[PDB]
Amino acid sequence: VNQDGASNGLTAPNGLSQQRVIRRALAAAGLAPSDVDVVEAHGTGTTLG
Amino acid sequence: PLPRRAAAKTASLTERLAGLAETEQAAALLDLVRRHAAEVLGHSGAESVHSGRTFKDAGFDSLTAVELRNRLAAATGLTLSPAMIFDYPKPPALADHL
Amino acid sequence: SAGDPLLGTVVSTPGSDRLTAVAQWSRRAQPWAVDGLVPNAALVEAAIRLGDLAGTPVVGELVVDAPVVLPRRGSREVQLIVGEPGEQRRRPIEVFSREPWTRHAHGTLAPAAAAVPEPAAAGDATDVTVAGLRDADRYGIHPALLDAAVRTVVGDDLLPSVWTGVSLLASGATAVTVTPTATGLRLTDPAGQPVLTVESVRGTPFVAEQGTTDALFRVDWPEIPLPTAETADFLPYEATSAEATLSALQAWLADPAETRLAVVTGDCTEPGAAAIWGLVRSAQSEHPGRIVLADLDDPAVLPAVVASGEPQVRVRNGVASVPRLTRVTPRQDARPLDPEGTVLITGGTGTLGALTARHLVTAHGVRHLVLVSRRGEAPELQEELTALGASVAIAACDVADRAQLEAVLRAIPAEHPLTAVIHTAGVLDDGVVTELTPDRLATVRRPKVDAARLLDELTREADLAAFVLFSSAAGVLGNPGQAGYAAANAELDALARQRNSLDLPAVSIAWGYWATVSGMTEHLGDADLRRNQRIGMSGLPADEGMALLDAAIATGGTLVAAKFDVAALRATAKAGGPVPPLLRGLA
Amino acid sequence: EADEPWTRHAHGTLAPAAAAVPEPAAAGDATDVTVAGLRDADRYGIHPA
Amino acid sequence: SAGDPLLGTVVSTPGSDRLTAVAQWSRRAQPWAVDGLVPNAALVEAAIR
Repeated sequence: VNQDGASNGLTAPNGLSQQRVIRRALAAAGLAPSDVDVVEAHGTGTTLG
Repeated sequence: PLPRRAAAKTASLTERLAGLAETEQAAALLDLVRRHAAEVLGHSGAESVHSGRTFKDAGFDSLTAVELRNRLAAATGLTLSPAMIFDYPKPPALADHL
Repeated sequence: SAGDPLLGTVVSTPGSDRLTAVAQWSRRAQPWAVDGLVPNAALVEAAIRLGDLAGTPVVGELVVDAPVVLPRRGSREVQLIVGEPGEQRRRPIEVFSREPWTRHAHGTLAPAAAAVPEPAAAGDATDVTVAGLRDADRYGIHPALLDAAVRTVVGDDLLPSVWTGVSLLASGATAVTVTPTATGLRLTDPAGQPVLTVESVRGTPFVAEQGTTDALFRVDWPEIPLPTAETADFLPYEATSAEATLSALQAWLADPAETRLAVVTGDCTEPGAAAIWGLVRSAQSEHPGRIVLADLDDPAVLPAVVASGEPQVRVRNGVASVPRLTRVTPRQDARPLDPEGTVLITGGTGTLGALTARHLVTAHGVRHLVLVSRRGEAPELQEELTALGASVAIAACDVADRAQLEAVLRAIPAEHPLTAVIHTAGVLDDGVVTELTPDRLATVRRPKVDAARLLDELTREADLAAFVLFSSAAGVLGNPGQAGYAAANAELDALARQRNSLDLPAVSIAWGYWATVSGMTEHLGDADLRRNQRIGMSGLPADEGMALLDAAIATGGTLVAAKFDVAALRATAKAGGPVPPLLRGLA
Repeated sequence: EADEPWTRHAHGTLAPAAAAVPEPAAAGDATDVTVAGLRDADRYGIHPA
Repeated sequence: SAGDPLLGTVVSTPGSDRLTAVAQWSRRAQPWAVDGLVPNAALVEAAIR
């Protein structure tokens, strides 16, 4: 779990935060990106997100 | 029945364009955008908003962005994009672009 | 709530075109009403707003009798009334606000004119803006803008109270340009287009409105059912005089029997029966639920009256009535006090006498006063009244003494005839029923009742504009420890009633306890204050007291001028609290 | 309703509180009437239903 | 404040004793009233009110 913090706006997301949180979760699980084969994205449908 | 006509807060676009002489430098545009920004945020006056900072420091969002663009385009009569706030971070940049 | 804030709720009379706009105006709701003083521009704007709904936007004529002062706590009810369309489709317009209805403005309303003439400019156009002019959209013209714009011609000191030919062309203005005309003015938008036009506006100096006289109450006798009762817990006795009634009450208070006493007297309006009723009322105030007052033509209904539950009952022809205090609308058409006349004041050397003299001189312009009392020495008050333009003669006289009162009255010059006698003389000798004696009763009664009798009999042939008897509420509402004072006040009211029945002026005020700030309630105990707050009584300031005195002089008869907390007593009634029998009509 | 012409539905005269209320002879049996689901009857002197 | 549902608000005519009780009656506010129809008992109760 992490907070994006600074961005374009208050609710704007930053890809760097998602990268960092994904890496942190994978390191905690002690696995590799090739190990997983399916991921459920947020899929909000926003033209920005 | 139709309601009574709305009393204009200031002069119309034609009267301004008469006052916005091309001889006059980037000053009328500056003060009008300052007034628009002050009224957008509910500032006490156009003097409170300062051109030294950017709109991001003033606390502007896409909500205020599109409506300020509307209130500026209608005042000036010219069609505008919804995103000069990021293209032009400074009020002088807005004035020179306009 | 979608109605206009100054319009509130709009009601149309079925079968008629009359329109009533009811609004609640408070300083919280109307910040622009400085101190609560509503600018006349707000009234003009509200009239225009309602006339828009009536189809007549052009104010044909508006005259503001007086502005509106919003209360510090609570909101004033404001009603604007639109009458039927007359000639030229003009409709009568009236404004009221409230206490008795107070008219503030009136005039006529006209439809839109086909031609909008442009009068010549009689002055320099100036830009008018208002800082803090919020929600200007909710008004066609914001009142705080219109008043500022019109002050440029009428003047800040002058309240603009006259408006003619008011026409509106724009809405939601924030800044204006004012071009005055010969009579009216023109307000235009910063864009230059016309916004509002006034054919003519005229201002008047501000006049401080008098204190509202809504504390005047009269003793009314509503009918009540008489229960079908034959035997009841009562002790019958025929009370003949005040002294006999007090002696019987003392005997019963020494009697350990827990049996109620039914005081049977004559007609309560009789001065002796009035004193009896006052003494019994004071004893009941001391001992509630144990004594009953009866004024019965036929005493056979006496147990029924005892079964009625009301301590004070008058029965005639089998129908019973009870005393209550009911507010009376103050009168307008009062005979003016003659400046060339002379006003005699009894007990003028006291605080209340000096206050009454000062009020008369300041308001009614009484240039000649005769202030008489036991002491009759007041160089300070004499100088105060003379510096106000009043020729004052101060006398050491016993108002209840025939020779001295006659000498005082004859001391008045013939060229300044007597026109008003205010009987403020009164000696306060407080005492409970168990301790009072007839000697103390006479000592209390002589400076008030005998003095009033002497004054009215001596001034029977005099052309008197007013004859004031300074009674007190203790004789009507009842007051423990003031039985003699209560009897004196009740007999004073009875004397005023008899004098009025004798085709002569007589006004008696049974005032409640005054305000502590006035400095004339120092002898009131804490128990008195607690009982007053329990029954809803509140202090009376000097200004409102004298205003109520003037209103009662206008009205005449017997009135009770006392301030009561309305909502508190209504809630007490709703809570089943201790509403006094006299206040049962109130609550 | 809204701005329709006003329609009169009832008319009469209101009298002050009477002193004595005669009790007429009973012209029928005493009937006990209760309304199920009665709500907020206190705010009425008597519930309309 | 929501007063008596059959009363609503009360207006006193200045310079007169005439009174007018104005209210808004809706089936939601008066569920006991059948199918919009108002029994005359409600009218009597409002008159007493």
